[PDB]
Amino acid sequence: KVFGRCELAAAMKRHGLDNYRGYSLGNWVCAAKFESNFNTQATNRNTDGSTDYGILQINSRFWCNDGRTPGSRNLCNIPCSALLSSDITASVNCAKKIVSDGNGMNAWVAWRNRCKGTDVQAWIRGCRL
Repeated sequence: KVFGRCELAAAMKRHGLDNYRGYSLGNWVCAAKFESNFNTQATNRNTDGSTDYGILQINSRFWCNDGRTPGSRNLCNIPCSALLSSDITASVNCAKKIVSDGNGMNAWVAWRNRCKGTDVQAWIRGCRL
């Protein structure tokens, strides 16, 4: 499912991400835009052999089980395929854990390079929230 900007904003807010761990909604929407272009089915493979999955591009080396990333962890305790669903609950539950891990949103490389320090408020402009 390719989410619409405001559509996602609403879903994220509903799932308790606005101001989660001190990060305003604009940060979460900007991170999704740059990580997957709002596509829940996005997948990207890394050189280490791990893969990133979904809307938030969560990594198989540490967060989910994809059965093909030897010696990796499954901190979110879910199969990576669960992160590709049209329903973002699993992706959100897992993101909450990641963001609380010590590095904040820096865990998302697109966030650090394209969202961090920008006017993230722009990503929620005109949305009925």
